[PDB]
Amino acid sequence: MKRTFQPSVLKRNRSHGFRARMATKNGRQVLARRRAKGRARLTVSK
Amino acid sequence: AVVKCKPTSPGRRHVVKVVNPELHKGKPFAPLLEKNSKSGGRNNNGRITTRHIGGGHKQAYRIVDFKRNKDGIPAVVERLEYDPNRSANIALVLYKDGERRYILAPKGLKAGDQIQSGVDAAIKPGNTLPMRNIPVGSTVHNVEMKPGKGGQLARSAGTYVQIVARDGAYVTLRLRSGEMRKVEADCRATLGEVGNAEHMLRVLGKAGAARWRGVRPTVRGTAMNPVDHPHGGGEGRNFGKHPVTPWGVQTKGKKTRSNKRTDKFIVRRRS
RNA sequence: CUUUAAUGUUUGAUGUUCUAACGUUGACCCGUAAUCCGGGUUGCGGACAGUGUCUGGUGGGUAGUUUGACUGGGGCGGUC
RNA sequence: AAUUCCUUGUCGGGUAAGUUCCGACCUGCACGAAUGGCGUAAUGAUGGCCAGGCUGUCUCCACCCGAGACUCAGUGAAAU
RNA sequence: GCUCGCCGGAAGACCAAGGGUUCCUGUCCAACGUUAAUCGGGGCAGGGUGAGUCGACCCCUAAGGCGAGGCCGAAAGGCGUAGUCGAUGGGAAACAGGUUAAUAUUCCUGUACUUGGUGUUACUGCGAAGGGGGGACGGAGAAGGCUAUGUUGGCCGGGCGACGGUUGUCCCGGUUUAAGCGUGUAGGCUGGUUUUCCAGGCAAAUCCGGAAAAUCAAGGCUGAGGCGUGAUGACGAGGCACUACGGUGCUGAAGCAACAAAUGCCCUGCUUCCAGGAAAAGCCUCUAAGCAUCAGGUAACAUCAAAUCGUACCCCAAACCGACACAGGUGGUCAGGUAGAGAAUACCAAGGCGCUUGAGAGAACUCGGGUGAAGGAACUAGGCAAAAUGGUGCCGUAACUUCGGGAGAAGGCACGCUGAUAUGUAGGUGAGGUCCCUCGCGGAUGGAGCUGAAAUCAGUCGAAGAUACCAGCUGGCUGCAACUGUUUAUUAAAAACACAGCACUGUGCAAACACGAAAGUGGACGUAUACGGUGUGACGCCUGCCCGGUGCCGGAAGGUUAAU
RNA sequence: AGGACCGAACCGACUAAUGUUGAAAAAUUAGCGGAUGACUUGUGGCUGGGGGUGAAAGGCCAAUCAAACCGGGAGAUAGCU
RNA sequence: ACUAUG
RNA sequence: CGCGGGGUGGAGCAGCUGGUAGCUCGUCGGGCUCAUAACCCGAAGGUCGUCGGUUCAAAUCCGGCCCCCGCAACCA
Repeated sequence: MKRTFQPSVLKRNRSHGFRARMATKNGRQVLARRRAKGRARLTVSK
Repeated sequence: AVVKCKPTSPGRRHVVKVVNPELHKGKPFAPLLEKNSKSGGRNNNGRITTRHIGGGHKQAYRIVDFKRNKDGIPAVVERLEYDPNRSANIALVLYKDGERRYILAPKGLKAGDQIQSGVDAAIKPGNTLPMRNIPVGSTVHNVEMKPGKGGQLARSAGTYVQIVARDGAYVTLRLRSGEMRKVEADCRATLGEVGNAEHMLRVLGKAGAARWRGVRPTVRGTAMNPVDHPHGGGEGRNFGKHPVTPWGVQTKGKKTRSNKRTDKFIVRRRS
């Protein structure tokens, strides 16, 4: 069967990457929330 | 001429196509083409605002001249072309100063025909001139509404506004709907009917032929579930509503013109 | 008092004109290398249209809810 | 009758025998004209019925070829 | 190592994506590996990825994104102009041979090409953010020309056979060579050249567009392949020798012709059809502002430059997505032989595998296959399943029909091998030689050689000649839906949805309607022969009565009635 | 010529058997339907939860759908176990 | 205002 | 059965709120016509299904019995 994850680095990084988050208000709140949690990976980048 | 194609497959059985031998075969005139990319009925929010549109064949936009604003200078019809954006065929014209433009092809107009705009022009089909300078009685097309804006009324295939009255600044038009209507009389109108009037006699003959013109399927309310449409549910085939749009407004009867600023210009609503 | 008249009078609302608010998804000019926007010139509408506050009508388009108990199981019937 | 409760209605056809099928009748419990009526060549992994061919489907199972089953060696689960 | 078996339009080779050291060498076997393991995609150490031309980067744009000013919005924000991003598309250039344990169009050997910079010399109207050209575009179909490629002959080098025959019309192996540069062919497109005038291309234009005369008909553009050169080279079956028996060294034969032939190239061609088939830059050309001894432009020669990042390995998979070393999923490219219509199927080549538990036994029962006396649907809810039918050519073919269909209806017949017609025909191809010529990649006749159906007649073997694999069961009545389609990913494929067609109704354009507190966008760069909604559902014959009820439409006299 | 016919790739999913702590959280074997189109497929893009999209099955929206998932109100409330 | 049948 | 409705001159209907039985057709008698039908005139006829209660009094209010319709008889 074809399964749901069909990986593609361009699409990963445009959905979820660092500059994607730093666009919207809401995505900056996300980065703050995980800096605050203390989180080794912020985002999905390299 | 209309042509009952012979029934060799079940989808050819009912097709009736509108062959015109007089049209151009070969690529259309290049300077007047644009890109024109499709919407699938969706707006700047991505949402379908208009159901049933989608797909079909790619199409270039022919820049037609609806204004006809180039005056006193005679023009010869080079050829009649197919135009996919449009029920009417169009005509390439060459002016006496070597400009080309497309225009709508009126009924009875072939290669070699002189056609002229502005106020001097003779009252013969093809020719555009302000409606003060046309005889009452006359049959026109591609009619403006504000002076200088360009033709809006009577552009489809086989259509014609018909001038019924002068009265000062304004004139009165029996539009094709059956709606008498004042337009102020500096507004231009080409003369004639519009061509290709056999266009209504065509029959597409199969589903796919509708898809080629960019027209998706249409699902009846009574098929759907109650959450999707007012016509909703039923065990079996019920109705028992009064017919309504998907957004719950009565169809079959209910009038929907509220537009008070344009009311003064309407002599009489359609029959 | 009844009926009625012109003297004057305060508001009325029913037309018809007008232009100066307002409209213009008419045309041209400029910012400008720009089908946005703004400004100008000129037409066409014109106190209408349209927006606010108040108000009647409509309104399963949407929402929140209700839709009793007894009962030789429940429902129907019957009762309170 | 994708509609008929009574109903395996009655009559005819087909079978040695037909609650199904086909043709009729009309007593339509409770068909019916674009929530369409009656017809229809072609089309259908569509529903029902009949016939020829073919057969281990069956009378009624028999034998054979491989893979597991069983024994030996090594590894080694699970529901409860 | 020697046999055996399996894949071979893949179970082979090569890209992209995705992974990221899994690659190669040494070493170790605790754990991992559904068993052991000296082996490993496991542990440890070391090694390996070499570019002006391949790809990204870069120049250009699509859908789309972001968006200075701007418009709109309690706030957050929303939409959008100028712009600026965004490939899956457009834009310069490389081939052959060699070599490592592991890279190679990247290294080495040869032979090339591309675009920039600076300098010299000769000649000279250069120059946009503007004008024009070009780039620049669909589907189907046909058939002519080729090549990749293959088969056969000839040429060269080996062999003369473990068992009867095998010095011959016998056997085995080889017969390969690129980009580039030169020539310009089958074919395809097109009248050509010079002058004069002109409300068009936002201004100017010598460019494009337009109108006019005058003059020769053959000039131009495009273009596969072939031949020439590249190549006196490279490769090359082997042979002559040294070897840690892994390989290292030295030399090197022939290297032609014919036929068949693509789904590849001419071909972005040609013919045809309606549903009428991106954009922008590079590129070519025109001028305006500007500058004229300059600057810049054109050609020739020199000289310098072409950075950076990717480059290992897996890729129909043990390395990707599925928790697994998982019978699943995954875009593109290549396409040998014999049979065959074929990319089906069988057997094979190149190449690659034997699927990481085995060894015996030969019970019941289960799984997957084979055969079956007599009968032949009696089975069963139901012929479910199985059996059967199956090819090519020829004969022949009913009701009904929308005249197309039904129809491959049904149902028959022939089919192997050998020979003759003809030591191989009809046909296809076409050399040598003669003849001609605006003398070449030319034309005429000419037919050697090569290839080669189909038929008839005569013979001959078998139980059976479409012998295997492959490959329709057929007919009759009837319901529903006209038809091809669509549907419940994971128990429903249907009579459900859709459909062409029909009808009603709304909508006069700042349209109705829809998404949005709004700006705005779709509708539509459409305009009533158009667009939205609702119902019915090809076609044929038709479509009756009711306006009391409920909606909708119109009507305004009177009644009742809100804020004020 | 054709939403024409037969039939590989490719798309699908009608019947049966197996499997049902599977080889597989939907497959395998044998047959089956489409196969120049209302076809199929790659890369990128748009539509967002009472919202989308829907040839309409309440289908699909990351193995979840008559209202997704993650966090919060939150120790919701539970005359019931 | 009249009308049907034998 | 559970619920509800209806039995009225010969036929179809009205009257059901206790003191009063009507409407159209049919029957009977008279006319008109040669005769019949139509047409004109005049007259009758109803135990109000049946039994029993209540009231001074019952078609009428109330109960039982009989016939006749309609609706319901469901979830497993």
